[PDB]
Amino acid sequence: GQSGPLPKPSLQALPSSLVPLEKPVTLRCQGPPGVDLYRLEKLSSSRYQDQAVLFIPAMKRSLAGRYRCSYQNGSLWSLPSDQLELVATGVFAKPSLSAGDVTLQCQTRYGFDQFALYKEGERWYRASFPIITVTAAHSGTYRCYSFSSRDPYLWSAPSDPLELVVT
Amino acid sequence: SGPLPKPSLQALPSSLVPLEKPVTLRCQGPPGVDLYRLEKLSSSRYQDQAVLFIPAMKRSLAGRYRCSYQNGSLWSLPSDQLELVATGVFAKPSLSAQPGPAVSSGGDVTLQCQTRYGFDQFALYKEGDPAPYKNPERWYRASFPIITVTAAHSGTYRCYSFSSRDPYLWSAPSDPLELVVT
Ligand SMILES: [Cl-]
Repeated sequence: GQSGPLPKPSLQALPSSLVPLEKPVTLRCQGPPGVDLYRLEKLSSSRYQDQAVLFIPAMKRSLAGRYRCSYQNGSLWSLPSDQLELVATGVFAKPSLSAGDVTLQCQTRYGFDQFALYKEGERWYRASFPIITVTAAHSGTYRCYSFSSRDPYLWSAPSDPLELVVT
Repeated sequence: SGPLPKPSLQALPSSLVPLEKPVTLRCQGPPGVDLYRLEKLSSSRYQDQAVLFIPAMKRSLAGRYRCSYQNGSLWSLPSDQLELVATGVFAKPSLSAQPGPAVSSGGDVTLQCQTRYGFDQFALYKEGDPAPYKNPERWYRASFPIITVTAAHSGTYRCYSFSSRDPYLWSAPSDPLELVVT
């Protein structure tokens, strides 16, 4: 009577969601045992496939974007998986990264309004301002990406690494 | 009558010029001198004017420069040699922090400027931020890739590698390293 939508499957990208152009990425939709049909779809085109796995040998700009997948067991469809945001990097010239609590500034030229900073393994910092301030000054290697909120999935090449070292 | 005081010889914005970038040399002695003479030691060739403009820095333009001025018929001592350096001539080295002794070390910090060209000269430096802070640049030169900075100041560091055979042709600057002394 109240048999609602089956539990959402998982949708991940291997080895990662941040995919530089021409590099490989595998999108895998995973549901519990008993799936009769899988369906992976790219939200921008409303074009889906019946296979759980979408392999992209060489990442292209047109393959960047939002993806969701669902599955059917019996005559029941599941909830959609969380949206996988497939990002393409190297779409633009890399920005520059420069300097208890430290503040770094990601400087770009294209006039983008978005930035992403991350400490290699991990920690991400997304901001709509070229000046980010890491709270816990944790020694490590940093890099940032710059992009436009108009195409939030097409990212520049990573900046040269800035090695943070606290004594 | 004896010789006149030596003039200054300065490059701007810097004596370290990345290839393709501009640099202007300026000779400057007391007010009112008659003639200026600016030379490059490699060709011993000169020009009788105080300013030399280089729209785009070239490898062959790197090297030592010197200048003197003539007032009346008297010459001045020669200016100090200006070492015009071309950076970005080689692949940038990689700068990393090295392990320090577990016991006290007096602020000492050891950095490694690693390249593979087989170079034998390294120039390490802490960038100097502008005002309202005005922090001076601090240069460190070594004949080997591993350099210990005594009582190191917090700051952004970068290094260059080069050969003693062509001391004025430096590599491109390494990626930055932000040292936070504690
Ligand atoms: Cl999209």
